[PDB]
Amino acid sequence: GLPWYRVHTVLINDPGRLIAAHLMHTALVAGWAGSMALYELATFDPSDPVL
Amino acid sequence: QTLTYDDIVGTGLANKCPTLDDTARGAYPIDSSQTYRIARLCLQPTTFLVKEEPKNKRQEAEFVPTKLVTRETTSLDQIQGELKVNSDGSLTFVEEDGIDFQPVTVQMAGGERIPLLFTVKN
Ligand code: CLA
Ligand code: CLA
Ligand code: CLA
Ligand code: CLA
Ligand code: CLA
Ligand SMILES: CCCCCCCCCCCCCCCC(=O)OC[C@H](COP(=O)(O)OC[C@@H](O)CO)OC(=O)CCCCCCCCCCCCCCC
Repeated sequence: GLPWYRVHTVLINDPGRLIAAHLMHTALVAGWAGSMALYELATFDPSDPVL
Repeated sequence: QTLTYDDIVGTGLANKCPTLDDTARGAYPIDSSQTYRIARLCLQPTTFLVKEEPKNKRQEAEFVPTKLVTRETTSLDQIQGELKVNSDGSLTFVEEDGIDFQPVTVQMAGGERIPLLFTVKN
């Protein structure tokens, strides 16, 4: 069987599922961005931009 | 004109004070021997401004605009009182009664709700 460190090589000759993997990576990064902003907005104090 | 309740109901006009033609720029003569009254005093707020808390370093607070959240429930009306003529010739209005208070909640930037008893009691 494939060793753990090679599981993603099953995509090397599978353009479609390579695209699917890339789409999922992009989904996760855009989601992170959205979640990070919402967290920051929930915690940000906007009342003193001087100090 | 002479409107009726059924003309006004639900339109938001019941919260509006009456108005005068743009050409009513005359003069009401005050006869000192006479005694006077306000038969109807109407106050319609149009803006609510709240002084922001200037932080410890401060410098100066401003009055910041706010958003009304309690709808067309804000006006004071049917207020009555005597208009006295003082001996120095000034006039003084002394409120007796009326619908002279409305609870109002406005909202500041950031979401703080600020209630107030908009009033001219006494
Ligand atoms: C971008 C991320 C990503 C993508 C697109 C893929 C895509 C793929 N993986 Mg890979 N994989 C990843 C991350 C990813 N993987 C990670 C991080 C690991 C380590 C766990 C693995 C381990 C792994 C194995 C062991 C296998 C694959 C396999 C595969 C293929 C089939 C899908 C599968 O069985 O997934 C299974 C993998 C997962 C379901 C990963 C889930 C990880 C979860 C979501 C982490 C969540 C933790 C926690 C809930 C976080 C919340 C906060 C916490 C504080 C509570 C496909 C090409 C299979 C394959 O084709 O092998 C040939 C396979 O057998 N992957
Ligand atoms: C876009 C960048 C990119 C891409 C697409 C790949 C893709 C690939 N790598 Mg390479 N690689 C990269 C960057 C990249 N690598 C970098 C930066 C390094 C240096 C660290 C390596 C070092 C490296 C080695 C040494 C090997 C590969 C191998 C492979 C193949 C199998 C990987 C696998 O199944 O892992 C499976 C992985 C898991 C099941 C779990 C991994 C969990 C890791 C340890 C931590 C998780 C971190 C976190 C979840 C997400 C990342 C955070 C941040 C980076 C965004 C696959 C073609 C293998 C190969 O050539 O096989 C033929 C292999 O042996 N990669
Ligand atoms: C028709 C011309 C064309 C165009 C416009 C693109 C555009 C793109 N390709 Mg390339 N591609 C082309 C032809 C084209 N490709 C050809 C002829 C091949 C050979 C088969 C490939 C093979 C290929 C691979 C293997 C991969 C790409 C990837 C990508 C995307 C990378 C950036 C991304 O995901 O942004 C982030 C995404 C967004 C901001 C949202 C995108 C929304 C757009 C407007 C698409 C809307 C739906 C649309 C109808 C679907 C078709 C897309 C188009 C590629 C055909 C990007 C959208 C990568 C990809 O898919 O990334 C996940 C990837 O893995 N392409
Ligand atoms: C330019 C930015 C960039 C780049 C180049 C990559 C590249 C990669 N990311 Mg992605 N990622 C990014 C930004 C980026 N990411 C961002 C901004 C986020 C949101 C926070 C994510 C979230 C994300 C997730 C959730 C996952 C990836 C995964 C991957 C890998 C998929 C291919 C693979 O099999 O690798 C094989 C893996 C390696 C070659 C390992 C490389 C190790 C890198 C350098 C990290 C070093 C170890 C890490 C710091 C240890 C974490 C410890 C911590 C838990 C305490 C690839 C290395 C997937 C992955 O790792 O699958 C296993 C995956 O699950 N990324
Ligand atoms: C519809 C498209 C779109 C738009 C308008 C935005 C807009 C934004 N994003 Mg989002 N984002 C999108 C798609 C989009 N995003 C997608 C598809 C993803 C998933 C990958 C993300 C993931 C994402 C993350 C992870 C983060 C954002 C963030 C942001 C903000 C800052 C952007 C920034 O600094 O980029 C800066 C981008 C660059 C500096 C890119 C540089 C490009 C390099 C140099 C590539 C050069 C290679 C090139 C091929 C060579 C060119 C040849 C040359 C000769 C022409 C902004 C609100 C940030 C934010 O505030 O989130 C809340 C943030 O942290 N975005
Ligand atoms: C979103 C977040 C999700 C994160 C997912 C979790 C991360 C994935 C798990 C990674 C753990 C790696 C375990 C691999 C461990 C393991 O599988 O090793 C044995 C493995 C042997 O591989 P072979 O090529 O023999 O293949 C056997 C296969 O069955 C493996 O699938 O070798 C490798 O993995 C190469 C890397 C060696 C790693 C060496 C580490 C040994 C260190 C021991 C010393 C410890 C310190 C003690 C001294 C102080």
